[PDB]
Amino acid sequence: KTSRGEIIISNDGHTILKQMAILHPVARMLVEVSAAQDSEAGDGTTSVVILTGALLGAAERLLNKGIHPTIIADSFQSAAKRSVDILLEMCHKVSLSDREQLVRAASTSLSSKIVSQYSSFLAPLAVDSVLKISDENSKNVDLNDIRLVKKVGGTIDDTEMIDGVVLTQTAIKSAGGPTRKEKAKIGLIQFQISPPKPDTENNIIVNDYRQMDKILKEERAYLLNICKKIKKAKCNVLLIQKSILRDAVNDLALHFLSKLNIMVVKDIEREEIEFLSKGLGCKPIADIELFTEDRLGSADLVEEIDSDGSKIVRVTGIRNNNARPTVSVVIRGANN
Amino acid sequence: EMGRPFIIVKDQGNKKRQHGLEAKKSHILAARSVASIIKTSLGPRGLDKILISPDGEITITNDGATILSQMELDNEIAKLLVQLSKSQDDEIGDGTTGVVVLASALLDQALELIQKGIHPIKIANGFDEAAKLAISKLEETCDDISASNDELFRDFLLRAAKTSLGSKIVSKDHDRFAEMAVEAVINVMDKDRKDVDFDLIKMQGRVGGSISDSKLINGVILDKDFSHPQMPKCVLPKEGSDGVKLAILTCPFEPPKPKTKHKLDISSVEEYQKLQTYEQDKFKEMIDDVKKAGADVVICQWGFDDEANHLLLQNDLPAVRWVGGQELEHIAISTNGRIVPRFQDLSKDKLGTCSRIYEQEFGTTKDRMLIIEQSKETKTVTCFVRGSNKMIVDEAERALHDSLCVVRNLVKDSRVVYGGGAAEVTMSLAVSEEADKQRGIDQYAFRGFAQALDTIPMTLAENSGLDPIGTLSTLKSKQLKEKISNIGVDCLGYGSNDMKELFVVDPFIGKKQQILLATQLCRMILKIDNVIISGK
Amino acid sequence: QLFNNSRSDTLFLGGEKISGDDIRNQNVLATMAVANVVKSSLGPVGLDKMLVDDIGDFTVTNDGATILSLLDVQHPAGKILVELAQQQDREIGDGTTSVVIIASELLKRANELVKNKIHPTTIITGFRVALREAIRFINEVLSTSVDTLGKETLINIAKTSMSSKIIGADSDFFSNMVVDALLAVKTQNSKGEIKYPVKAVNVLKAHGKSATESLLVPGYALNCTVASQAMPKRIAGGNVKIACLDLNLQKARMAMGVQINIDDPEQLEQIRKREAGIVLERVKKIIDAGAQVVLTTKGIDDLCLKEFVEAKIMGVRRCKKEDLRRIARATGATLVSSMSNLEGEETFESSYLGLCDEVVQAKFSDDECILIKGTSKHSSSSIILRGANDYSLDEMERSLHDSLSVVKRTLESGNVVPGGGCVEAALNIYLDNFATTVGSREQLAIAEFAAALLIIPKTLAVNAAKDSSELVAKLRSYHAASQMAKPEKRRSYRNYGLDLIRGKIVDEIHAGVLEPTISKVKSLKSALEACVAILRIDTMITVDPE
Amino acid sequence: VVFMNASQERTTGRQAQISNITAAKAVADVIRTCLGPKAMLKMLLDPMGGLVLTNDGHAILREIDVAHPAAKSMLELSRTQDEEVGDGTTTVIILAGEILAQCAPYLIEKNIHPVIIIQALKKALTDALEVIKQVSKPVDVENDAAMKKLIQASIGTKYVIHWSEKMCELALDAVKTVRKDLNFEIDIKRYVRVEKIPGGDVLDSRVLKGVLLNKDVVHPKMSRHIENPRVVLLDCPLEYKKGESQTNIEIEKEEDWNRILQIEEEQVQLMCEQILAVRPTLVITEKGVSDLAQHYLLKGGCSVLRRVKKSDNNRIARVTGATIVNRVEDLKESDVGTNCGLFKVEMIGDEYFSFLDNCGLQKACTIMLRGGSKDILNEIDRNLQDAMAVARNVMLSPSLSPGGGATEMAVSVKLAEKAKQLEGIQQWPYQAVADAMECIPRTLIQNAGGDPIRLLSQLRAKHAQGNFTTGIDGDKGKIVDMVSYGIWEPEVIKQQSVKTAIESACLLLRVDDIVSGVRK
Ligand SMILES: Nc1ncnc2c1ncn2[C@@H]1O[C@H](COP(=O)(O)OP(=O)(O)O)[C@@H](O)[C@H]1O
Ligand SMILES: Nc1ncnc2c1ncn2[C@@H]1O[C@H](COP(=O)(O)OP(=O)(O)O)[C@@H](O)[C@H]1O
Ligand SMILES: Nc1ncnc2c1ncn2[C@@H]1O[C@H](COP(=O)(O)OP(=O)(O)O)[C@@H](O)[C@H]1O
Ligand SMILES: [Mg+2]
Ligand SMILES: [Mg+2]
Ligand SMILES: [Mg+2]
Ligand SMILES: [Mg+2]
Repeated sequence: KTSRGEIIISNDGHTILKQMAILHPVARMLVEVSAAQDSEAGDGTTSVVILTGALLGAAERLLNKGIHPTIIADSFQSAAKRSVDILLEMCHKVSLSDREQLVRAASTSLSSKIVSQYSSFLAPLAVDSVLKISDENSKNVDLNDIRLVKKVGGTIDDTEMIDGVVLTQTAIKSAGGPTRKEKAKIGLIQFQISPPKPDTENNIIVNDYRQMDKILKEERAYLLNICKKIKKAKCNVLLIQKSILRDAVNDLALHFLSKLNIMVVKDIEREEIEFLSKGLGCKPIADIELFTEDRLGSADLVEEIDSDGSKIVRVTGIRNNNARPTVSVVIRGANN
Repeated sequence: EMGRPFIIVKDQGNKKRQHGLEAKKSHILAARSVASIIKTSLGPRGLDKILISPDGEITITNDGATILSQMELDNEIAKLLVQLSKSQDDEIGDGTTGVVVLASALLDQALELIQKGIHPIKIANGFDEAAKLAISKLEETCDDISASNDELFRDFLLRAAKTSLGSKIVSKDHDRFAEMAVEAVINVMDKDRKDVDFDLIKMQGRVGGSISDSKLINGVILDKDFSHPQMPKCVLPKEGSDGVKLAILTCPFEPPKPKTKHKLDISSVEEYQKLQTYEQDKFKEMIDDVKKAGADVVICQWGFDDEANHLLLQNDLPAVRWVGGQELEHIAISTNGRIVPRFQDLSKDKLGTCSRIYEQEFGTTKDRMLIIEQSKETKTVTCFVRGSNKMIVDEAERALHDSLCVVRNLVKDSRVVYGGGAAEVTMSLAVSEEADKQRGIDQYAFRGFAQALDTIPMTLAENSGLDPIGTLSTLKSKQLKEKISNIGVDCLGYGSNDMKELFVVDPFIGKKQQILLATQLCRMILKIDNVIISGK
Repeated sequence: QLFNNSRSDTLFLGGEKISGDDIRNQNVLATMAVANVVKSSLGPVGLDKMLVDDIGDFTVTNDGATILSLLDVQHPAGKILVELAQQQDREIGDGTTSVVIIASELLKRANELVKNKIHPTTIITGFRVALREAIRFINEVLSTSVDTLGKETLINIAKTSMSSKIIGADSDFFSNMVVDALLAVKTQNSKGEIKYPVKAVNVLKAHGKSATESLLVPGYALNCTVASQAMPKRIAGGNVKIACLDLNLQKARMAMGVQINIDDPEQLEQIRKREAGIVLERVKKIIDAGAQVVLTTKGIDDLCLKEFVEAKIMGVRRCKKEDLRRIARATGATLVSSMSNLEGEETFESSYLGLCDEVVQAKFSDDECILIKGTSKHSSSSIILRGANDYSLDEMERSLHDSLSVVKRTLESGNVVPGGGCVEAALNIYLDNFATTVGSREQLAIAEFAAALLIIPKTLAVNAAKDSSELVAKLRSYHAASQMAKPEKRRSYRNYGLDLIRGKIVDEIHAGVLEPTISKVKSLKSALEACVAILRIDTMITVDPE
Repeated sequence: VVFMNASQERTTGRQAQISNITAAKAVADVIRTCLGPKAMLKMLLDPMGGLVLTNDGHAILREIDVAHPAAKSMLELSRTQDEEVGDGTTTVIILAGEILAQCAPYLIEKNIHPVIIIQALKKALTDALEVIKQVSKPVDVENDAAMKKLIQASIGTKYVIHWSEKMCELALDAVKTVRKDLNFEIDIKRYVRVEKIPGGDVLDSRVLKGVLLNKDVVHPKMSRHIENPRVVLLDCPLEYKKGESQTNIEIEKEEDWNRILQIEEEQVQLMCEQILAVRPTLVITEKGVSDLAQHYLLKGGCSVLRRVKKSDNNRIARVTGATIVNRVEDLKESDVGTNCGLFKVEMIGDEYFSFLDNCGLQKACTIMLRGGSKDILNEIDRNLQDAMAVARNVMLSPSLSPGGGATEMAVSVKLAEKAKQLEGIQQWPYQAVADAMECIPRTLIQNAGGDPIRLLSQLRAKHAQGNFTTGIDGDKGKIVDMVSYGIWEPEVIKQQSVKTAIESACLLLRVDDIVSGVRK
């Protein structure tokens, strides 16, 4: 139980040592030991802490026997380097993709995790996620392409790989015209949809009552001309950045998009564009003039399924098929 | 909780409970804190420690029994080690610092076995069986020195004396201390060389002078001087004499009065005049009974009135006043006299006999002390110690006291061993050899007991600035090549690791108790699970 | 328990860390402290409880969903059942009382299993292997929704949910209201899949009369007050047009942050007159369209009120956004956020107006509500509850809310199971012979899992102030003989449960007590995950706040 | 840990049932002296300092702060009777408090489960409504002489019984004015206006159809007496309107600033010309009026009233028939008030009062009550609302039931015959309602100074003879029938009193635990 009230139940020894505040100066160094184990290999953070404490216990009796500490430290480094070559002869190389070696090693690495009983369908899940990215140079295999989305409610048995990009945030639903979209082109809007304003302070002076009649019509005409170019490219799905500085949506804009049955989802993270652009195969559109059909991708089904109070927006299939794909997995569970 | 206060025992929140591995770790570390303190003072290269009392008095000693006695502790496990060294000093009186190091060494090897999943009783069962195998092995190696005559028997007493005198302050005079400690037992002892009485030897310290002034005086040393000091200080016997005819009296000099409260009613002047003559007739009668008996120095427990100051001065009879009751028992033993309860029972056969009675000036003022000497071998030997510091005069008492505890243990027949770490190494390899034959679950129990015995020789190498690894490996390789057990650690570095050439000798009864007190105490500590400590 | 442990010896932590069996002992006491509440509220013989906020207000809540929500529990493991009771409302909507008692009993009996030194992984596996066979056994013993010629189901489905509630004696009257309310609000999606939008039925709070006289409204009832008193209170005639607008009818400032600068003073008045004239342009298109009722999300300025009275139009202001969406679909109107189309011109089309039979505003006990009945496009329903006070209707509001979720599960999945301890008792005999096959250390874990489910049927008899043994001992006689009943219907021995009123064992099918099958699957899986997470906690670490 | 921070300790079992029954009985025990024509009065002290002295049941309960949570549910029961009907609030608590008092020796003694009792309370509630329906007789709702005796039912207890002959004429014409044909009369208290004017005499009063305003005239020349008044309601203030856009004018030429003030005077004159198009005699607005718009209306003889209450404008539109229009451009002759007459401002030292007299069926009336003091005048206001509430249920349904102890005992006799025929576990809780209906007729005797032992003993013997009209006199305590004296009360009052008591008893018997400390 943390100081702010958050309670974390973790099997991993890194989170156990990180969330726990130790008053002893040297005992906190074990927290960063599991950090190096989790950053490089990612597995064995609990064992490396036990091995560190075991070597200190073996070296504790060596201090009273008249051995200098540097001799003890230089002896462990010489023994650790020799222990590396011991494991190099015993290990066996494996094929690029093998369902027998990868699945059995993934379920074994789970060990005491709560998912060990759920490891039946979860072991092929982690294997098939990495197999989508293959290289002969043995790159670190960045995990940014693998997105694990957490949803409150349900059971872990319902966890399965999604065939396409999943959206964490829900639809605007203010207009809520389209219920479900089939064979839609998902768009990406990096700009703001609103009545025309500069990004800096401006002034509008009205010297005649007839001028206000043109203002209300032209403010809606700007939002109308944006919907015209979208309809010509047959883009039924739009995604807009948060845009805390300038309003991203408007009641007049959502009404124009409701007539064309265009689904729009806002409040999207800025760092998630790389997952949206590579996963859906859609080039972001930052300008109404740069908007075209070539930058738009293809999606079979874009829908929002409300199940047991948990609302989620999922996309099924990507027809782009660019160089490398992405992995999308939705996580469900009873307790947060 | 259901919403109501749940209290099983009074002072709920005051008392705490310890259980599991955390309860065992706190007990081992409590002994390691006591061990590392005692390990520094172990061996002749050790160092003393200052003991500050709550009243302001200070004490400087390396003795594990004295350090822990005045030590104020909190944890009860460290308090159990206090009575461990107290058990060693009360009975044997030697090896108080070795029982603490050996006991904590058993607990250090037991903590490693507990982490491996061994039940604590299985650990205690292995130490009990390994303790009897080490004692039976060393008992066969030692030899009986009782075949030697009284001339060589004195040499063995000088050997074990110089060893116990080391490691303590004022160790430069140990050559003369070893000679004076043996002569006390030579004078006071049974004719069969058995069951010598230790209570006949008294330890009397004196603050002043230098340590070179310490010498043996057979007799009684009292803090009281001669009453009415118009008499000569040094009393000399008559030309011909059987002795000085020392007199001891527990009755003060007074006219006879009933023990019960009495009322003497004088109804006339004639009855009052008879009391005047009756008064002086008793003081004249009491001084004549001593002169007719031939006695010279008169000792009174309660003293006497100033009337007898000049009365005993006319007859040249020395007298002392306000002598303690415990000192009166010490006087009759030295002079072989008998305490006379009253003048009617006073006879010449009950008078004591000593060589000379005299007093010393000591320092400038200080106080006047009486000294008695004997003309032949007697049953009383009083130790006389001097020093330039109050701390030196104090520690030298228990330094020679522990030296006398080693000699009286040698009075017991057919127990001798050689010290210097040679005993622990011999008993260590005998236990490790049985571990290979037994195997089983107890195989690791004999290993922990063998590694604990080697801690004492390795501790001796730490205070001497040596390599505990190279020293222990040499001792173990020597016992495997040859059967001689006399090779041990040398902290004085005179060479010749053989203990026979270095003369170092220790009592076997002292070394046997070190294993028994350490093994049997760890058996109780390992059984402790729930620790309930109330708040002060 | 006993004496507190020492504080961080050689451990050097700023908080409190306790290890050993003291954590699992306090974890059981955390679930047992919150269970003793939910326990006495289980079953038709259960009794309501009253929670006080110390501010003078009291809350009567029978089920443990809101009870655990209101009660503040700072214990880390105690918050699991608090979130579990709040969870059970999300998936099934009913069973918050049974899921907490079962999950607390799974941990209670497992406290003696760890004293055996049995590792939790053996305990967890014993509960999971027994659960996999339990879910399959429930699917074998389910009954079809066909039954006799007539329905004779949905009426009995609601009577089970009405139990344990104050309206349980009136369940015969409320049975027909819940069934007719859900069938009217049904929708269609996923190309033929029927959906049931729970909460679409409006629950109104009224005082006076009695709960037995509560009338089911054949349509939607909007809770709000009339804009102006000069408007007609009742609108009759067929084809009543209703306008739902999300746009502000009040006069608003020009743009947002601009500034109006006027040079010629002759235009000072003409510019201001246009600001008030643009607002009434949208009202003129509504009056010419023939809209009888104008529903507006936000308020209505006095400029728009004079046009509604002269045209005999009922204006309504301060409408909830979620309320108007249900009015649009029911009446057939289209929600209008603003007046515009693809063309540059601005006009109002008559297709955006809905149709219904009648619009009337009813006022009972200070509660004013507009009754919209006879929706042609899509039917709707509303329930007006009548009781002692508002807090007496607060329990009646959640009583009918749980009944809507139970009927939804029976229509989607026609598989139902009888209530009264039928499922909990049947799983015991099935798992007794199954544990003997596996054996080893998992035989005791499965045996304790079957005995842990006995807390539900035993709680029924304890809260009824009757003898529990004679009811449970006779209960097992039918279930123990049901597994050995053997093929040949003459089988019987199954679907029997406790009758708490008469103190006898009768068939639950003829008694009219049924429960959805999916309610048993989601309850046992959710109650196990709460026990698995607790059995896996060796050490609790509490860090003091900074 | 402490686990639950809210009432970790719990009180459950019979201890929670006794605390719920004892506190519920204490609510009814204080109002026992408030029942009957001889009933006393109760004074209440609020933290604000206002003193409320009345015998009404609801007015006593809502102004008392009860720390007992379950007893607070008893406080809201009178609100159910007051909002739905308004008469019979005292008998609800006395009946509901007696039920739990009679139902107490069951869970403790007979060990009967509450739900078993609830099933008996619901069956006894259905049979009680049938007995009340049988003893009820229909009467003519259009008879003015018959409705005067029905209003005296609630007046006999109140202090206004001395003026009852005058008070019935005030409440009769008030309900008949606001009612209209449409759910039948659909009369509402919001259309009836009761104005409290300190001083005067209670014997002298009249029902005035119109709106009585305390605002004075805005100009001295304004005529305070008009033969044929014409009322035009305007929500827009006559002051110069300012745009909310915060328009800032940049003045350059010297004639621009002088023109702005002139245009402000031209529009105010223009708005007056739009009003003078229909030539109204009176002007009434709910906002302030500028001093410039006053002069332009002096030529047309338009009397202006400013800062009129918002709800009063809706009551002016009912009597005068005018239509409320915010803009002056939409004013038409049809929107001008018609048929109104007798406009006069009477001079009183305290405040200026304006009178209106009427000649689309919804109307309004303003009752002027003149008391001896402000606090007594607050009592007549409460007594007048309860008097008009009796005439509501008479016009809603023709059914009329006896009162004064006849209806309560008529149900208890029918419950005694069916109880012996049940022969089951529900027989004991079914007899609790029969003894619970006896508290109301027993209280009438205790407050009258008679002997309840001998009167109630012979009272039950009369109901066995086949007549349900035997009541209990409030003065002499005679057993004479209520047909002779004429006590009759609407059946709705008797039904709402029994229904609320049964629904409330089932709520408190289901509470097995009381916990606090939640702090939501
Ligand atoms: N001069 C010495 N030469 C070799 N060993 C010695 C000498 N003095 C002491 N020792 C060893 O040191 C150990 C501890 O002796 P010491 O500290 O003097 O008294 P204690 O035995 O009471 O601790 C003994 O077991 C003895 O074998
Ligand atoms: N009429 C009845 N007879 C016997 N048992 C019933 C009856 N109604 C409900 N039960 C039992 O009471 C339990 C709880 O039912 P219910 O009150 O609907 O859920 P909850 O207690 O979660 O609100 C169910 O498991 C059911 O078996
Ligand atoms: N003169 C009377 N004789 C007999 N009964 C009376 C008399 N006056 C009033 N009552 C009864 O006393 C009751 C008191 O009525 P009231 O105080 O107005 O409200 P509540 O009935 O709530 O107390 C009435 O129901 C009426 O039947
Ligand atoms: Mg792992
Ligand atoms: Mg010694
Ligand atoms: Mg339920
Ligand atoms: Mg009344």
